[PDB]
Amino acid sequence: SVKEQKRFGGVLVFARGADGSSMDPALVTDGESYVATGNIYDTLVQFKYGTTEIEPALATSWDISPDGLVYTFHLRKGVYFHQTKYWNKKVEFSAKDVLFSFERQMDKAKRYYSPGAKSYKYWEGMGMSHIIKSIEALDDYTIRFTLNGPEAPFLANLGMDFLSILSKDYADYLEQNNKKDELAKKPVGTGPFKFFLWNKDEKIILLKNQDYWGPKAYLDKVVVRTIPNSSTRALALRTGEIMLMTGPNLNEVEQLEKLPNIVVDKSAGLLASWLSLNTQKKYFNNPLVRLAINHAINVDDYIKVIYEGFAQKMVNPFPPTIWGYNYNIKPYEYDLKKAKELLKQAGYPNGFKTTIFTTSTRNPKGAVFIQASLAKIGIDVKIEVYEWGAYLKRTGLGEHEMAFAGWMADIADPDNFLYTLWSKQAASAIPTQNGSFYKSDAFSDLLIKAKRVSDQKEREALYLKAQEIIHKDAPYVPLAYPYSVVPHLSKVKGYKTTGVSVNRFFKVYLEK
Repeated sequence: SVKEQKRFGGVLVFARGADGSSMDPALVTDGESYVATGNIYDTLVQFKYGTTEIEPALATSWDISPDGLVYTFHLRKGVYFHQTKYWNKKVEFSAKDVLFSFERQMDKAKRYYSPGAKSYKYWEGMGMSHIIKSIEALDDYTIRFTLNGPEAPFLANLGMDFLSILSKDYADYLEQNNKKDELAKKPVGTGPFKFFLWNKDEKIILLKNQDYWGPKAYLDKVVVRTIPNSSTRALALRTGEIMLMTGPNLNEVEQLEKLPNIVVDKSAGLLASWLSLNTQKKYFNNPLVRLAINHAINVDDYIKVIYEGFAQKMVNPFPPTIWGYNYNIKPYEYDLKKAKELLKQAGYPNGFKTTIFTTSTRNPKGAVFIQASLAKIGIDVKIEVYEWGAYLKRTGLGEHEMAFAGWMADIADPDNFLYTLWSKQAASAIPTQNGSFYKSDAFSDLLIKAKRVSDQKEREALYLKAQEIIHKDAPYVPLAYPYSVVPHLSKVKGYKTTGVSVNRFFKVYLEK
């Protein structure tokens, strides 16, 4: 089409607050890392851009047995892995690449990487080795999974970044050359962009993959810049040095949208932000302490200060844009007298000392707010600040007492929040994504039941009850569902703040 034709061509400069931590998405868990990897790699199934709807990707079709136990994927033929300066061989994707990508996580003998700090964090956290009984290549274009029990989220799981398809040929080549760590530095995928360069804490350059199997990307190039100061990042938008950015300072949004040629996209979001309380440590292992802390933080005021109103008060662990949200639970009320009383009841009538971890790129106001709110009940909070990679590492290891935490949905399913972040299974993995180390059998057993039936109303009933239990136990302080707020130049079209995996750039174009 002629109007379609006019979409093609150009360079997009995207800016964000913290660099990625790997080019192997199975080794990391964070959105910043997935900005690059989500454009480089495909999965068996994918999410239609702007949505939470499953559509075909490296599998063209699939069949699922009616007991939920067997999933057979028919693989797309004639898909090739990228060619770059570091990988020049042209190799067709096949079933062995699925086996490599999954089996390396499932079987410790096939881990690939040397013993060391690298960990398959999502795989471990989610208990994927409990879920999957076997994976078989029935021929070079057919993969069959057999499960130990029905798993309602499994199909959507297969669209997640950690289950990206890497190249076995490339991995074998690096192994022969004693360069296995390069699998996570110089990546090879099938997606609509290919890797060109990664300068740590500065920029990543992606180029269009002209051989992509799907609808070709519009853009020729994407520069993913790291500009840690959010005011500096907005100034770079205002000068046109960058074109699209995440993470604005929310007190600058009103100024930006007034300006020539700037649009600020806003939608409700699939995000949650909270305070982790390390329930295995002193003080925070006492529910009454937890509750006191919950009643001592005025979340309505926090939303005004920190978010300038661009958020909704958090009640349940996941946002109301996902089905199964319990609208019957009442948030805990701001009530200083009650908070102080709770602390007296717990045996801490003169409070205590503790520490909160925060990141360097968050607004510094947030930690200061929590410190000020908790000093009102005699809790003396020391603030420790870490850059993002360090923060992810130290909180993954349980170093914190309190820490800010956040999650963007990977899939539109309560399991992706409640089980991945709050289950016993998730707490058992080290490093962990269950930053509160919340261990409740009653809560976790309901989540397990809710995997084993597929009907949505049946699962909803179980998830409603689960939300009651975690509310009662208060292993955290819920803060906000932040709105997704993305300033960009008016000429940048096609980006969507809605759905999951939002930082895929294949549909973005520059208006001409």
